[PDB]
Amino acid sequence: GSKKPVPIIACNRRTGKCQRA
Amino acid sequence: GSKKPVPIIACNRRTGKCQRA
Repeated sequence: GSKKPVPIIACNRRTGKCQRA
Repeated sequence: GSKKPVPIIACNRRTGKCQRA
């Protein structure tokens, strides 16, 4: 999670964290 | 878009699609 290459975010199966694209 | 290995979904940067984990 640093820049916003896309509007819609996306989460992942780790510990509860998402990001852009 | 077939199996849900995780509750929180994630939208990829393509054309407006998401998935689980």
